[PDB]
Amino acid sequence: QELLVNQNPIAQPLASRRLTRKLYKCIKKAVKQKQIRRGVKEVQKFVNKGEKGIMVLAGDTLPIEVYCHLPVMCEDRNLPYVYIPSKTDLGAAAGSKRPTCVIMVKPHEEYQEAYDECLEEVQSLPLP
Amino acid sequence: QELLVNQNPIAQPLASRRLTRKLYKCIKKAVKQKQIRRGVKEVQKFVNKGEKGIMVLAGDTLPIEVYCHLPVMCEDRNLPYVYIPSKTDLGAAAGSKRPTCVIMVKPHEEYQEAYDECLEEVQSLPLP
Amino acid sequence: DTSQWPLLLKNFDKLNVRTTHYTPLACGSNPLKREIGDYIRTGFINLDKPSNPSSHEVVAWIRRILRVEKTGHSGTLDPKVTGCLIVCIERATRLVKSQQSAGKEYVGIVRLHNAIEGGTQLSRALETLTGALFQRPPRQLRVRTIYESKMIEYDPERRLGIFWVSCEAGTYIRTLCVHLGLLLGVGGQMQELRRVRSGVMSEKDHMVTMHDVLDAQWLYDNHKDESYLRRVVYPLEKLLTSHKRLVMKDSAVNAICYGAKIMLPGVLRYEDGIEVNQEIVVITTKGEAICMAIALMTTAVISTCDHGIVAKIKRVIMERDTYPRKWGLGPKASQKKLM
Amino acid sequence: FLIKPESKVAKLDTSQWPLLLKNFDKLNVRTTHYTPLACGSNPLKREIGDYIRTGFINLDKPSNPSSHEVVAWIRRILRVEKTGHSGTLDPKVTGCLIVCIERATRLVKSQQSAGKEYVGIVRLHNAIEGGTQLSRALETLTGALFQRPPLRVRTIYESKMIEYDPERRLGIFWVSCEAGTYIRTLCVHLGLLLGVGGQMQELRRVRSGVMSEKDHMVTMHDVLDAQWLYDNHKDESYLRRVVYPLEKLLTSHKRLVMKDSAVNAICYGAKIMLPGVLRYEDGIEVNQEIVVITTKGEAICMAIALMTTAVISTCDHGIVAKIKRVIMERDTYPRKWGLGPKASQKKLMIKQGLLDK
Amino acid sequence: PPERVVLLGEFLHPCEDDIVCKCTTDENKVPYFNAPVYLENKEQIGKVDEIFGQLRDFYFSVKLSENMKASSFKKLQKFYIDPYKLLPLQRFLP
Amino acid sequence: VVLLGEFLHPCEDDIVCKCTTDENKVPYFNAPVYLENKEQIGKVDEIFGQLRDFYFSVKLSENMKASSFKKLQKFYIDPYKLLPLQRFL
Amino acid sequence: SQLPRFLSGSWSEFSTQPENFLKGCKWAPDGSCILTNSADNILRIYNLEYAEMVPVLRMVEGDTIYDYCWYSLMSSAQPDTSYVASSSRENPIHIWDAFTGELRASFRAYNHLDELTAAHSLCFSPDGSQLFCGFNRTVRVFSTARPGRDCEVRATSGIISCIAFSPAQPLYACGSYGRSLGLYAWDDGSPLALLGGHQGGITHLCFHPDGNRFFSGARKDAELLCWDLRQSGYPLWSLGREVTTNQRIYFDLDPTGQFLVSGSTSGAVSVWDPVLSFLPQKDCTNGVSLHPSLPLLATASGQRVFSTRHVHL
Amino acid sequence: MFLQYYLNEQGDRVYTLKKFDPMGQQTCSAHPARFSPDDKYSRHRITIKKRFKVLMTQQPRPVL
Amino acid sequence: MFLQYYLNEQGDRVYTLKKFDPMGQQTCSAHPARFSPDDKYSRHRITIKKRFKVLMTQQPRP
RNA sequence: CCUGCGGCGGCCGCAGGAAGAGGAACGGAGCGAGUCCCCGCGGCGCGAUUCCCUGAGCUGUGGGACGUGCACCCAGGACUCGGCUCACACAU
Repeated sequence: QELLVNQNPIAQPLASRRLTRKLYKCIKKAVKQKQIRRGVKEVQKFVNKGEKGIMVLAGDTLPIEVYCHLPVMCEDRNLPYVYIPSKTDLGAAAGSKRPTCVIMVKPHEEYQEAYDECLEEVQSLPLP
Repeated sequence: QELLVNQNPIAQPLASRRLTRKLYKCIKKAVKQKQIRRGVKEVQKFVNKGEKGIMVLAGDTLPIEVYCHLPVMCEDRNLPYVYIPSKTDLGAAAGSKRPTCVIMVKPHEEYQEAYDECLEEVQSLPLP
Repeated sequence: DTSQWPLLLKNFDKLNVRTTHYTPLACGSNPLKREIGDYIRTGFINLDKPSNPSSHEVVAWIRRILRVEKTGHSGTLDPKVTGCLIVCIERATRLVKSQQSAGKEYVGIVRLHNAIEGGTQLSRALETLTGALFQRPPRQLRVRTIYESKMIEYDPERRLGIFWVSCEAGTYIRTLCVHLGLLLGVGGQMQELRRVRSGVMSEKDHMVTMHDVLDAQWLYDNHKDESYLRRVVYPLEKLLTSHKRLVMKDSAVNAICYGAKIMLPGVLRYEDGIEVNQEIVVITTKGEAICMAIALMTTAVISTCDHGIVAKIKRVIMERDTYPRKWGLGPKASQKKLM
Repeated sequence: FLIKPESKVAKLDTSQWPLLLKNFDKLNVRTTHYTPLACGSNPLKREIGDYIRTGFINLDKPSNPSSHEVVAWIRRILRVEKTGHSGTLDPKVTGCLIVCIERATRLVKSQQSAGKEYVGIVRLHNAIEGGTQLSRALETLTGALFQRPPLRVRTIYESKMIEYDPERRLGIFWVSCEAGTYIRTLCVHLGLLLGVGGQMQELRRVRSGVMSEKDHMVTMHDVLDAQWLYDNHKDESYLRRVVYPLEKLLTSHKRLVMKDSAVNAICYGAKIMLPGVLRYEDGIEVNQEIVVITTKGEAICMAIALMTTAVISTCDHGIVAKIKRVIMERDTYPRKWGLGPKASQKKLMIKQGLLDK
Repeated sequence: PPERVVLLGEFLHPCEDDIVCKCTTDENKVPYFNAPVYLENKEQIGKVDEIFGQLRDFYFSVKLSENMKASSFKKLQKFYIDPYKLLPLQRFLP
Repeated sequence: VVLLGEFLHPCEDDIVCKCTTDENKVPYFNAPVYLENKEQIGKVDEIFGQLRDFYFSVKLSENMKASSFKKLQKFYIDPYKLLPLQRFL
Repeated sequence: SQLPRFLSGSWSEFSTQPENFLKGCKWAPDGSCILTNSADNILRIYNLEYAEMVPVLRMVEGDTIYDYCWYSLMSSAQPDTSYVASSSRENPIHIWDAFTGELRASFRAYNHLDELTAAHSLCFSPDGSQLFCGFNRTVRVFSTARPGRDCEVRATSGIISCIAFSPAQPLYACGSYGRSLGLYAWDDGSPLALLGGHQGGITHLCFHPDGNRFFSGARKDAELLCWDLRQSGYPLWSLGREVTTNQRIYFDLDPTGQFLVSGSTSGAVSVWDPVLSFLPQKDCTNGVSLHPSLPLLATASGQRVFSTRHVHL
Repeated sequence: MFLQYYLNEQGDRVYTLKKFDPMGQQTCSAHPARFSPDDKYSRHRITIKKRFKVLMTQQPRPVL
Repeated sequence: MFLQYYLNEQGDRVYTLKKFDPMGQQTCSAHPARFSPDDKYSRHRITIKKRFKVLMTQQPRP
């Protein structure tokens, strides 16, 4: 995994060699606007009452007790989710240098296409 | 051979490759008239009282306890009998779509020549 | 080579020893080599119930094939359910109450009335139902546990679903399928059913169907043979192999079968991990069960003391007078009568 | 098959029985003639009711709040009556904390004064020659020293430092110290002796007496999850892996095994009469602390040793020990002191004066 | 009508001509069977028929009186019960 | 006045001295340290090190002699401000 | 009737299946659209001159469909009368909404042991307030408002397979696979007559806008019987057909009651008052339906094999 | 009846709703055969079953 | 917080301040997760933990 | 005098208790009766024109009509007895 062997034991399903790069670029073109969510404190309160979006999770956070309650929060309203390998790079793609564990992209302002593209492809990934 | 390797362990003697065909045609030319017996309920009760007929059996029925009593019923009165490969096809040759397990052909109305042909040939098949 | 000896006498070598002297008797035999007159008077069968008839009927037929007088069963299946049913003949009837209350397993099929999204809407509505539930019985409302679940296969063209439920004795699976529908927003019913476990006995091993309970008896009657019948009936000492073992030695055995509480001078070997107020099985030196009784001393007390009560009998198995009365005749209790 | 009579002697081998009743057969024996009763379980296999009445969590410490808070939380979750802890930790450090639940409380005092271990980070203002200096001069503080809270005396048995990084000027240390010690003030002196000026950045407590971290250390979410699990599924499986029984802390002492009738007296105020003694562990000396236990394996109390072993093999009557701290409830077993050979004589208004205590 | 009423729970999906509800009453009182359910302002809409789900947060469902529909009701509304007709959680536990 | 302790080094604002009395006796908090010349050059903030021979730093009273002293020179204090080491053990 | 012009055909949606056939066709009671059922258990609705016809609505159903029916009134004057009722093998009675095509109501029927039983033959009342459906030995009578589990059972022969009402008087009739016709009162539930008849099992009934005449078919009986009610006698006449399978072969009248039409299992199409044949095509012709306003007709096709859709003039 | 099964490598029942296996052999019903308490054909069953060595008796003995 | 660690051959904690191991795996934080006295997500944690056999019940006993 | 609990190293208040460490059959079993718990729109075979049926109505490894006989609806646990029977047992 281009030098990536430090995974959690709860990190299924993973992303493709490129499925992630696609998401990285989508996150980038979402950052240009105020159309994203950062940190557990904010995803947790947004996705409670309405707030439809799409969530990416880091794949090497320890201890796992920091965000174990998220996948089931997803299942209870039927959203999608997916794990990416590193948090060093998710922190970067967001526009900071301190890494993070969870991010949420939402339906865009205008173009919607790559967003709609990665939405409907992530919904058919092998059952965890 | 011929994609039928799902046989009971009690399926001797068999009908080869052309024998089956000949009996199939005899069955249909018997179906044209009221000269057949279908179903265990009917074969079992017909062959206790005379009825000098001929019996063919399906060769992939499970569980075997449904028709194990017939071969011995045959020996005790000296009739002949024989197993054909599939039951989907015996049900077809009768003129239905739902399969059956046991069929009894009898002496014909118009005194068919063929009815006497395979009667006299199946009576020399290697002892089971 | 102690792993291979039969029921209730296997892996015996791993027990704590309290003495190693006594004088063997004549009476009794193993339960395996026990005679046919009574090897059938103390036995059970692991039946695979057929479809159409009731369950007070199947036992009624076994009570007229094998000529006996009493029978009992582990649970109760409604007509048109199949699967494991355990029946007991004569003597074994006295172990009915601890089989009527054990762990069960089923396998079912449910029909959803309207359509849903996919396989996952059902997997989750199943996950939701686990732990104590309420269930009104088809009388008052009551509570019953559920230990697990699963979703095996859904078919969308007909809307059929298959599942596997581990549960507690007394639940209902006809009512579970109403609920699994009523929250998914569409509706439901139960189509088929099949028990696959009762107590210790699975459907994986030692299972037979009524066409042997009627055939072995025929064979024995007509040709005086038993090798086909002692494959269909099994002895009591096979369905107790998870309780805790205590070995009493000879001349004590008839005492207990008359009713006298167990006493520490007679004990010969005891099993590690005994606790106060818990059922144990007291066995002879050959493997026969004498009774089920309630311990009164931990397994460490027993390693200190010299005398006194070590159980009180809950219910006794053996036939009153099988062994001979050898009691009142020892270093003490003989010297009490000298008074 | 049958099992044969033989003639040779019989034996036990009890080198894996849980807690106290382990290697039980190696205690010297005195008598074996008595009557045992049917009250009071093994220490592990109690019902879940009274398994938590006497028990202790080896909690790991979160990072922001203060010890008193932690403890009140746990006491609210499990629905108990009162709790106390092993020794106060400050709101910015983490480590071991041995929370005793409602009857283990009776031996908190013996916990609070017990040797401890620490690991931490020192931050230096100005630079140094290098880590080989801090290495040499943390050896200078070994033994008995002064301190006052940031003028009491403390002592320190052993300490080492691990590794240093000159660029950010931070260092690591592990240390083993007495009870009550102020670790914060150790850094100040470290700086002053260094000649730069130190300060405390990070601190974590490794070991709190006998319970270390390598042992079964449990975090704080667990004590809520397990309670909920037992609450909704009727499963007690989880509740047992967190709470242990108090008899697990009392296990490097020496043992004295008593008779089932001379137990409900000691739980009121009475001495350790010589008659009521069944076995005793060789290796006792005078004026020590020992523990007295039942045949089953429950614990009665801890006490002071008067007679050595050599004396206690050979006697007529004596007095064996006197109480220090009592653990058990009062009326667990029934009370049976009014009876017996001598006491019957003495009550019948009869007195030779064979001897008095 | 009853004297007063208390909060029983919120609304969710309907199901074959009947409505499913989540129960959010104080403590965990569980209702009688065939007990009238009232609206907010003392109006009657039906009865209780089935009770299911886990022991703490259990659901229930209503059988409507004539004149009602599964379309009249909106998301997470609130229905109210006569407070005499509740039963303590305790008589259920051992 | 009697010999209290001898200079070792200056750590930022304050120096460090090694208690070198005749008998191991410890001072009080905030005692004004003298030279042989009767005038207070500081007082004593704290002590540390083993119970047998201990170090103690002196704070300076006035801006005076931030860097005047040699790295083992002698200082003094009145004989009222001591106390027996026995009381601590 | 002079060899009706061939104006249209579907023969395009039934193509993706290995084997497939139709099971009738029915005009709305006004003229708007036509209702079709086929062997993949899917209902389709068509709307009223050279290209292939495509439907506006599809309904998926599940296993197998024993019946269907247009709501009693269905006047498109007002919206909430666009119903179509349906029955299946395990499922309950459904009521679909004929504009958007999403479910509106259900009407389940329960045993004497609380399991569910499906229905074989449903039919609405004249005033359209009730719904009658027929079971193994009985009929169950739901009301149209207040749906759910609430019957009003009436007892009795064999499976009831088709119901139909009288135009002008209180009365109804029930046919069964027990080869008998029951005539009962509309409100009470007394058998007012019980008449013999065919050789096979009954599969359709139909009334005449007079209120006197009465017509009925059968499953393998190669004939079609006429009756009368002013005279409680037995068949007055008899006609000829051909039927060599176990399926419904529909037939109908026209609004004023002058002409009758039948179907058959060779392909040809009877006409009577005896008139004309007019072959539709070459396969079996089941299901034949006449428009209530203008002269028009519709015929379906299909049979088991051990496939079109036409409109004529 | 709809329930079907087929054996695994380990020799335990795998339940399914289909008509063939992954490889393509058939699947047999789950439920057992019918039974009546007065049959008369007990002799016939034994000697046929004997002839091919699949009666209860000629199979290997269990491990009790 | 700065403290990091990684486990040794006999499964005991080796503390350090770096960010990789002397072979190249990452290092885990020392301190535990934060806690609040009213959580409400206890069912979510157990449901997940069960599914991957990571719960404490399903590991071998000491 | 000793222990336990509490209040502010020690003092104060309240409560429990007077400690010689007993007993190698005291208190059972198997049955019977009574009160509670548990909890006949069916099932099997025969005769009748091959008794009809490959439905679109599940089903021929069966469905149904007409005459026909046959078998089943227990067994367990708790409490009480103002019952019967056998014992009253420290295991050489």
